[PDB]
Amino acid sequence: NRMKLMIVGNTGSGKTLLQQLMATVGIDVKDWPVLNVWDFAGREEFYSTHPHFMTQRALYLAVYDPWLFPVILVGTIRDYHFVRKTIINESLAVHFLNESGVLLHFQDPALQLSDLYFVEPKWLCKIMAQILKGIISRRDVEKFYFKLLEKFQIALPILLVPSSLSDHRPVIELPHCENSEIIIRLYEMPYFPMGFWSRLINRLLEISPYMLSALRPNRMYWRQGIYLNWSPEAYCLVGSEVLPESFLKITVPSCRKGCILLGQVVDHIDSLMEEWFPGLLETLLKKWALYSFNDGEEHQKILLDDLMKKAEEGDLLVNLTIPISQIAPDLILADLPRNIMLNNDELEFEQAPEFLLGDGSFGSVYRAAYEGEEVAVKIFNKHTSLRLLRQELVVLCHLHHPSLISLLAAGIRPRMLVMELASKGSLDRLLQQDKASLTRTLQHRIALHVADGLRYLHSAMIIYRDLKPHNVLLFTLYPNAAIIAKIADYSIAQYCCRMGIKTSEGTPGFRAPEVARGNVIYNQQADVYSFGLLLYDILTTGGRIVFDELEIGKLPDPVKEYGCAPWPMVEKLIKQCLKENPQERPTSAQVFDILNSAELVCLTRRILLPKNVIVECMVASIWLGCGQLSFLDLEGYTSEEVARILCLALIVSGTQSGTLLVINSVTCLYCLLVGTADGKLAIFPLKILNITPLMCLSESMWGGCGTKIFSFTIQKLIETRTSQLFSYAAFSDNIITVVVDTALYIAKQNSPVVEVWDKTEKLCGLIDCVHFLYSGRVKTLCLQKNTALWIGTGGGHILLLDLSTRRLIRVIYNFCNSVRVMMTAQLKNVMLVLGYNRIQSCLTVWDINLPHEVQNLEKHIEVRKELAEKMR
Amino acid sequence: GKKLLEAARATDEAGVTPLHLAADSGHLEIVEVLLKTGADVNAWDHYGFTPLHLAAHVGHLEIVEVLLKAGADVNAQDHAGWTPLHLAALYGHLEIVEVLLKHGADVNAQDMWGETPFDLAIDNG
Ligand SMILES: C[C@@H]1CN(c2cc(-c3n[nH]c4ccc(OC5(C)CC5)cc34)ncn2)C[C@H](C)O1
Ligand SMILES: Nc1nc2c(ncn2[C@@H]2O[C@H](COP(=O)(O)OP(=O)(O)O)[C@@H](O)[C@H]2O)c(=O)[nH]1
Repeated sequence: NRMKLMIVGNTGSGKTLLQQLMATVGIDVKDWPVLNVWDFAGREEFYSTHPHFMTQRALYLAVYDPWLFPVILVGTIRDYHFVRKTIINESLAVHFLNESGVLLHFQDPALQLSDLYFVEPKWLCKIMAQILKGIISRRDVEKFYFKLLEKFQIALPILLVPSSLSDHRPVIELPHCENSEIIIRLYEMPYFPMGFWSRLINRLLEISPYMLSALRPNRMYWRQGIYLNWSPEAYCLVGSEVLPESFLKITVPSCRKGCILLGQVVDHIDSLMEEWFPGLLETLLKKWALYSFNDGEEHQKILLDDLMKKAEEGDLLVNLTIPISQIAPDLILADLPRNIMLNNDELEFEQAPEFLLGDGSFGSVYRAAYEGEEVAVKIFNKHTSLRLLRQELVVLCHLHHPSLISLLAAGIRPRMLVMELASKGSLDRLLQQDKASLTRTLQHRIALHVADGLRYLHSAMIIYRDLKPHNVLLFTLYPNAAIIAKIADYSIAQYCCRMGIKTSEGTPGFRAPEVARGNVIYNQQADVYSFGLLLYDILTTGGRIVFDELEIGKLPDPVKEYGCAPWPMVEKLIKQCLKENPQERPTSAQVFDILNSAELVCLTRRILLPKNVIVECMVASIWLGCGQLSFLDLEGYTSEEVARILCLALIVSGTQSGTLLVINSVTCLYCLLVGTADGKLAIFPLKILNITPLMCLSESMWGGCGTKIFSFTIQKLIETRTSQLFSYAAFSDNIITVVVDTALYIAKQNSPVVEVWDKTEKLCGLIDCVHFLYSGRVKTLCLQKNTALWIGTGGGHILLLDLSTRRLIRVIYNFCNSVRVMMTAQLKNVMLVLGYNRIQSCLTVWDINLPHEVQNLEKHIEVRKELAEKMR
Repeated sequence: GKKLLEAARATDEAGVTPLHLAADSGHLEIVEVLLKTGADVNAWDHYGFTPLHLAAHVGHLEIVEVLLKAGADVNAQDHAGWTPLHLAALYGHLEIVEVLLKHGADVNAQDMWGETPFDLAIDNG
């Protein structure tokens, strides 16, 4: 049984007391039998990092000649003493070791150090303090690790080192010194929490480029203030002042840009206090507004709550009269872009249950009309505040994306927040009710748009935290539309800078495992698990929705449990999104990149055959080859020896011996046609058309025996060796496949060139499969009706070339290692691709609309990109 | 201008040198006069082949000897990771196989699929 014992107090108090119990830098950690003491430093420079080393198991001694934000007080509150028996009397796997004090470790994803355990915690406390006119560069302290320096609010990257800065405030003579020219906001606290000014300064020099617009202002710091300066008409002076209490003073010009800056600064200060110092808001903190009726007297102060009550009715302050928009332009939304401003005469709504659209845990969304068009209005509940509306407007303003809901006008009198109306409702209703309209294209588009919205939100330094099908709204069910799905309900959306987020919010069953822990400082990666859950729901339609315990993740496979059609590259994405480690999950941009591919959409099946099985041919239930014969049910494998086997045609088989059999050296069977290695062409024995090895046959009658093309009774013996003038004679001199639509597309043994011949019996062009592209040698050729030519190369690449312009549509990535045989079958027209992995046989089923889907997806992405550009 | 490539047939977009065409077409005199001119015997095109590769592919052992006396690379890997041994054993060129292994040929070269020259010699007689 051991526990810590903190000895805290001001500098010079005597913490000369611990030694008898048996100026320090950082924290002194010793042992005292059992109790491991933690002697803190009373000098102000370490106060910022002092809170990071305070726990509940300890036995804090307050030594006096802030900290309190089993404590006993000793002079040099469960007890009081003046100066060992009292301490003993009053004192009566990896995570548990941290509390004891054997070693320190932080499992929170924000610090990004969950894979580094350091023993001897006393070393870290000393090292965090040896670095401390406070300003230094990286090379200055390298000669006397930098991931901990910025993660403890000790050396911010600009390195500021907010501590040890000049305590003396300079003589800052602002412009617009008159009362009617500046707005002053006062925060009064009994004391400044430790690290409060460091955290505030760090937050303020991270939004400065975006506080007005991206333009950087001029900045000054004195460890208890910061002056941001864009122009004489756009500045902000946030600093500490005195009058027995602690005052935080904010000064801005009394103009449009000044009001905008004041709104941004108060919003960020409020969010900072909510996230990191909730004790002040439990009230200890008083907020005042400074006003003067004339421009000749001292300022008078009114509490922000009284001013809010007065602004609830009318926008004027009476004694002499001042408009509230120049005292507190943040209570009434005067700092807002002013294009989204309510026009209550132009709004008609009734707030009835039949017009209800949903709920948002802080207000109800209703159907309404605003400016003569159908809209959605989120009436805020009577137990709410202006803070909730302002932090929703934080995202609903300044952020415009095609995948994010659009705001039109906002009010304060009813706190209304008029938005745009989704034409088709939410995705939850579609999943639970309209199960037949969810085509694969619509599912992919919904996923793509949600991923795009998440990516933009994350890029805008915002975490969503509530991603469910209820928050996804559908504007159309037509798959070829630019806007289909959007994201709404930003009630719990909060700023997420490079400091993490502590409060745990989110609907159970739709949140990442770390958030549900409730004691971790997480980041924007918590939304990736929510997106993975949403993708699982879309793939399974109703699924698990129609809970929380097994998603924090023990989810089954989507296909077997709910009987949904297989969706390869979507199940894989779900698996890598549903990772217990946030660092292993892809980002939102990476998720959008993974989803943005037509190979994901058009890959219908992927069947893995047993290992060490080699396939030579296949026909469509799909009969397989290998003397040995196989069969597959498009899954089930049945194999037995019957004779190798070279060609199949239904079921007639062909072996490399001259024996053909039917089950209820031949090289080509077509439908009956027989092609041997000598040149003979049998008919099924009606006749023989003996002509070295005949391996090709096509009709759209065409074929090829050796290096020559025939037709049939042989019509046109088109000799094709005479092409060495173009490409190598090695390539020019046997034909692998013959494909004809209007010309003769010919592939040859180990030849990366697909010859084109006219059916004038002359060459019309060469197709280089290595120019488009790793072995580019052609193995298979396939034709799609007036759409494209499918080329299976020696590697795992499939080239889609337009039949008209010979242009490349797409090179299908290496799904497997070598395309063996490719054909089109009737499963829904599909293309059957047989590949290798050298030896693992590899069968893949592709939708026949792969080129069209590639073109549609690229056009869709370009259209959405132009829409996103036009939004801003 | 690039009007010499056709002469050897009877660089470029692919990157074909007239020495490549001379070796492939079966012309030994053009190869001999090109070596005297000071051409490149280890020049790779888009396909990744070298004059020895084409010479082994067609099956002209005399051209193989001429390019092996000029100081070529006996074991060179194309885009598919193939060496002249694979091309010589794939088309049944026993004399070229014997000639190649006398200048330091790697008989255990693994292509991008993992096959050795013996594999291609056994899978195609
Ligand atoms: C079926 C019916 C339902 N409908 C809707 C619309 C909406 C909706 N629209 N705009 C919104 C903006 C915000 C919003 O915040 C949510 C996500 C908190 C509910 C909902 C909507 N949400 C459900 N249903 C639209 C009509 C035509 O169709
Ligand atoms: N005369 C006198 N000096 C004291 C007494 N208690 C503490 N001190 C002095 O106060 C200093 C204590 O420093 P300390 O608190 O350990 O530094 P800190 O840990 O950085 O706050 C010592 O140097 C002592 O000389 C006392 O009772 N009498």
